[PDB]
Amino acid sequence: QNITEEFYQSTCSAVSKGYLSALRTGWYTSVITIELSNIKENKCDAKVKLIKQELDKYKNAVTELQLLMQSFLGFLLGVGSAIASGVAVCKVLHLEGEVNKIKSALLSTNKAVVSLSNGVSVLTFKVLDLKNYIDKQLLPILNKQSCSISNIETVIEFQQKNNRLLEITREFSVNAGVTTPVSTYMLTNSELLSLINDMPITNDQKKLMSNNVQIVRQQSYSIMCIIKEEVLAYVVQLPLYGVIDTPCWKLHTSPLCTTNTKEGSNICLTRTDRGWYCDNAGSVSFFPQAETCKVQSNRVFCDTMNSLTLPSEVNLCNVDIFNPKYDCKIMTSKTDVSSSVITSLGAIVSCYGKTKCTASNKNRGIIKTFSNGCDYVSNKGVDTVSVGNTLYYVNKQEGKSLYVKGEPIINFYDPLVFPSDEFDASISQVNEKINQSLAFIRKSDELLSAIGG
Amino acid sequence: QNITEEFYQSTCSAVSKGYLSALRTGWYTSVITIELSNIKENKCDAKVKLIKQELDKYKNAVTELQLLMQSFLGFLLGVGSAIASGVAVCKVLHLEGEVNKIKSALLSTNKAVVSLSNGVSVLTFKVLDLKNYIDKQLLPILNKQSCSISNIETVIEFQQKNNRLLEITREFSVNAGVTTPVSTYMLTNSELLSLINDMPITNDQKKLMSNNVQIVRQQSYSIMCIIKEEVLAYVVQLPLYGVIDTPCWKLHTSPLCTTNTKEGSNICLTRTDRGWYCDNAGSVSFFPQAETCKVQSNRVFCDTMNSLTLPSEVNLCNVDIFNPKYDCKIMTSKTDVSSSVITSLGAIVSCYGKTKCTASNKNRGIIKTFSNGCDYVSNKGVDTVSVGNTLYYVNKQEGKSLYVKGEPIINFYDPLVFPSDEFDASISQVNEKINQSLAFIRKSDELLSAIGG
Amino acid sequence: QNITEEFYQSTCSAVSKGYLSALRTGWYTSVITIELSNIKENKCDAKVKLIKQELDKYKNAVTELQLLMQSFLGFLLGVGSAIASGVAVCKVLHLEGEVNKIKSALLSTNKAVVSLSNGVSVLTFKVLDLKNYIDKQLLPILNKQSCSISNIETVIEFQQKNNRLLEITREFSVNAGVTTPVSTYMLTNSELLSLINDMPITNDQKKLMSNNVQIVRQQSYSIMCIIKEEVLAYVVQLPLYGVIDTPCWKLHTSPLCTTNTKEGSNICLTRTDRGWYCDNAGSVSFFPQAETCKVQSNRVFCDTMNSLTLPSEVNLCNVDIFNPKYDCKIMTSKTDVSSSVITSLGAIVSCYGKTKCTASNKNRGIIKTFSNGCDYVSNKGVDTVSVGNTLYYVNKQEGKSLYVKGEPIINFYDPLVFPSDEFDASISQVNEKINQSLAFIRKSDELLSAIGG
Ligand SMILES: NC(=O)N1CCC(CC(=O)N2CCC([C@H]3c4ncc(Br)cc4CCc4cc(Cl)cc(Br)c43)CC2)CC1
Ligand SMILES: [Ca+2]
Ligand SMILES: [Ca+2]
Ligand SMILES: [Ca+2]
Repeated sequence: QNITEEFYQSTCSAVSKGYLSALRTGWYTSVITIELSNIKENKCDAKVKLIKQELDKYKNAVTELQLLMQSFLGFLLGVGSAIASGVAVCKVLHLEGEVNKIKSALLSTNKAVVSLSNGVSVLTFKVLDLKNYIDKQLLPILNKQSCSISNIETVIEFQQKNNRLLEITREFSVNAGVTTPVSTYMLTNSELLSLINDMPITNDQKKLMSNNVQIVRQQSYSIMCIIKEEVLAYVVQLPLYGVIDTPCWKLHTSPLCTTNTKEGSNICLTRTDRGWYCDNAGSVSFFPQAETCKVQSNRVFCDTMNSLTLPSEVNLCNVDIFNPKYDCKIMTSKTDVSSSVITSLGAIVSCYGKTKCTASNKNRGIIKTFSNGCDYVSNKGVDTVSVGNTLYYVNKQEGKSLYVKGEPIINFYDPLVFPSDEFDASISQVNEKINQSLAFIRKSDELLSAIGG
Repeated sequence: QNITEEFYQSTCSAVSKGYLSALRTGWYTSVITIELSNIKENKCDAKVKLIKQELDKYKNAVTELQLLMQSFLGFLLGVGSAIASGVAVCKVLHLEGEVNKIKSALLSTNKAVVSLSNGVSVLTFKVLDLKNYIDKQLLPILNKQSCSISNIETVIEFQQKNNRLLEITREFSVNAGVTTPVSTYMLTNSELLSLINDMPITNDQKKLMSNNVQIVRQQSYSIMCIIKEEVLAYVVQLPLYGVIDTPCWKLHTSPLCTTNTKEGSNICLTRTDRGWYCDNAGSVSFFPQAETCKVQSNRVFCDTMNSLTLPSEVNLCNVDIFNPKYDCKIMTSKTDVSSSVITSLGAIVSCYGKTKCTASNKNRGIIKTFSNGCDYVSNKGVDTVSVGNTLYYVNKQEGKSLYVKGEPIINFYDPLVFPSDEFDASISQVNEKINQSLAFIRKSDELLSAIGG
Repeated sequence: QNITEEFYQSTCSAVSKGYLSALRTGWYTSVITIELSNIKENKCDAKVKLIKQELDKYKNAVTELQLLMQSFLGFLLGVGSAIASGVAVCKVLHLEGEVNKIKSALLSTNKAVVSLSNGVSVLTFKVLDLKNYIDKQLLPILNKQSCSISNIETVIEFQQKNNRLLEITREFSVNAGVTTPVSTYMLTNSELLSLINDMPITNDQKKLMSNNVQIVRQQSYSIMCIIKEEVLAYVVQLPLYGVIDTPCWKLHTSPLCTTNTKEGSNICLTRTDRGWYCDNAGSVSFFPQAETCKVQSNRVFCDTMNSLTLPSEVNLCNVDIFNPKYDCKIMTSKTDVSSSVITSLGAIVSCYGKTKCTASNKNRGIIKTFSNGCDYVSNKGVDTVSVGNTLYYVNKQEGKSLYVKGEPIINFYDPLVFPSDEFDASISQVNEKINQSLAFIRKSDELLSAIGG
């Protein structure tokens, strides 16, 4: 609805605002079941041969599931165990009587909340029943007609009912029993919508999940669990969006280098704090790898596992990078290569050396030839940006962008004492190394004065 | 046809030449459409039950698509927005009358160039027509026979026509409306070949794309766009290979360490400029992550978004790393671990410490025991290389390789003043830090002479 | 069976023991074949139209396969060429007579060991025969009935036989002839089990592969090779687990920072040697990217291509990080951000600044409020850990964990002379930089004493 962008010429960075949060903060685990016929040996025509081949497909899938059952700042992030919750629920299902308990609860209803032996109550869902189809609809037909089908529709009906089980088996077979995104075979759209509708979450959360079922699938896992007592069970671990509708901003950064003609005489700094930022419980959830988040219109879906919890003062780096409340993260170097960062509403261009950097229009061609340094163009009137031999299309989302003029902060650094190979550096750390270099010169020149006598 | 390789003993690096370029420089967006029946409520036998279940599959896919519609040096690279072009074309399709315009243009032909309201002319393709099948071939059969199919072939024919739509829906459902590579369901081989044949590109480009359809699919996107007025539309964003048949070379690098017996006394340097290099418009497109490129015989498919535009003088680093025209990139360390880099025509082996490094033959077993340091073997007579507990198979592509002897450049560095923890360093930067260290010793010893009196 | 874990308070790291190895050390390449009918023009009813459409699907797949045929410490790892072995075997299949040799060997048996012209003997497997089905079962039916099918079962039987070829074609079409994991369409479970059963490996290796078919698929490749003389051939490159049942341990590391109240006054160190470690041939195979390995109960599947061969003395870093036999790897910084590392049997928590860090229970909620610094909790009584706005579920695998108390080693470092921006650093390298800083102060103060007169 209302996306805005600000470019900071002094720090070669841009911020996009107007986004609303949808953050995965927890997990909800449901048990999905399929009823299976316990068939072993058949007592058997072209139509019967097709049924027996379909029965072999069914038997091999059951067998295969049984064997399957037993047998910049991303470096600062912690390490999670993504499916620890669903795997814990699955371990409980192996305990004596747990499967029979679910089989009894789902006897006449397709959905039921079941309390496991550990006190946890889970939503259980039966999505397919091949036990009643094979045992009470297919096998009695083969007996009353003494190995004759007659109706070809019987073959097609079994093929259609069996197909889902074969696809689920195929998926778990190539993914070692763990799949993500959760496919339509694991949970159809109506089953997922039905699951969200019964989840112990708010109406705003149900509305969000129901309107973004495709993002929910991407942020979910399906874990192959157990196959016993005529039951195939798998755990679908669904996201819990505990943080919704809080403001988010995306910070885009690009190298800021001096533009002196003398080769090997330039210095660079880059803001390393690029990423997604969302307000959350009085702090800011920072997602360094913005590519991990997913954007649907003005909504940003991020996962807290890919976040750092920072004080809201981190935003002051977008107001004044030399502020005293928060030590802004930067990296230093002497690598003045040319590149561009395509933002939400425009393009940051870092043009150095002899590189040809331009911004173009589909009707008029080149409309701007960038000069050396870090500049920006909005997507209004611009369709593409070219930096050397690389052409970038800009995003065409409607918004308002503001160019905040200012002298490149790299100009206020003495190149003689610049710490030019810092990566996990900050404004204060760079200043502390500069102070050490200046103090070592101060003490040397103090001795050269004292030695003059 | 004509691949050659040179190993540089002095810099522990190798270059493979003889490759021809195929670089993705731009994008071409086409609109792919499927005609849909606007069915809602049916007026209905084993065969009719199968048709009604197939109609539910059709209705749920349409519904699901409607909900889907609204809701070393890689760190130097810029950031693009890969589908900004296709998404821009899609936004235009939402404007009033755009869909009807395409529906009219494709009324009697399966392909038509349509001019959108923004002046852009796009290739439009209708790949499937379920509107005529369901409304004029399936529904009238159910009315004239008063809910009777009789012909089982009717069920199978509908199942075959519907299958493509269900697969496209399944794909967009697990990929949030954006897929890559573009599958055969999105665009069949003949549809892709037909699209390439009508693209506004040269005959050499059509021949290249047509002979590498499998690479074109990998470098393409399918973007779910709009579903309205009996039309399902999706944008297929295809690569534009603006740079073809220019020479390419792959640079392979490996750590070069001193081989002194005293533990903790060794120093290392590694060329960090490894990657793919292609001639392009008077400059060199450098692809640091060579794994992003795809090689088909002597043709290398790279994407300019994954490139740096460098002066052609970067190649001088393969002639003389101490050249004055280009400042060659290196990293320094004191981590003399053993490893191997499998090249196009051989293997670079960095053997340090007590590690067992060998090169073997399938008929004779071990044929070479590497000594400490950085050495190389060609794939002629060699099938595998082993460095410690790691066995590597070498590529068996036919070619000619040359061993360029020379003293390891790490031997000419004073270990006492070696800057041993530089990553984004170069030959000049390492020399500048060495000069500072030597000058600090010079001034200290000048004071020790002046203090002697 | 017997997983144990030790947390080291002094180094903010934990080790998990009790795992057994299954390491991919080599490759075994088999040739998989499909017999094809050489059909071109058909001499032809609703059932016959369905057969002719199925024949077009068959013809286009054959055509598409013919066009396909011609046209922290991970940075220390070497570079392999994963499919060099399978691609070498495939190149041999293109030589004159090689395909006919396999066609003759598989004439009456579905499996046969064939000796290629280069001396290599390979297991060959024919998984499907569409040549006999189309030429001797489908085409003669169309001739004797003068373009009449009569039996709808004929259409369904052809559709079922053809489906596998279309799926294999679809897979190679979207993966440029190279797929991984190897799907059930490339090799069914019984074909893979049959292949393992005939591989030239031990009974323990066959038992391991057969019990972990899903891991074998993940560590295998299918390479589209040649289509000629009524034969479709593809190479399935299978893992060789040359190292099995040797002990493995997983090392989990997290930042260890001082906890002083003064902002910007803290220093950090982190053990960078996190990863999987397996005993192997008298050395230790180290897998820095533990995420590359796969764990099935107490078995860890790793690939030697993702390993460093280290002396077994690397384990001494878990006994005493200041030991004289092995120089332990660490990184330094002044970035005291809060994070958690979920281990096999618990959670390491690095809590700094004003961050709220807790460990919770499903029955009692919060059961521990972490203090500043690096602490640990076991999974006994703990279900989740929260560090700021990030909630982590802990693994619930049964095991015994031990807390080894000790003063944080970061406390024994003088913050004034701490080298705080080292990444590829070690205990000795950090000590050497500290010595240089202390010696520069020593010589300055020696001159200030000599200048007093
Ligand atoms: N230098 C640090 O203190 N880092 C914190 C931990 C982080 C984790 C990591 O493995 N990496 C590797 C890549 C990065 C890192 C890097 N990468 C590879 C190698 Br060999 C050495 C270096 C060391 C510092 C450097 C400096 C610059 Cl100019 C750019 C980068 Br991209 C890097 C960060 C992530 C690496 C960077
Ligand atoms: Ca682009
Ligand atoms: Ca190999
Ligand atoms: Ca979790």
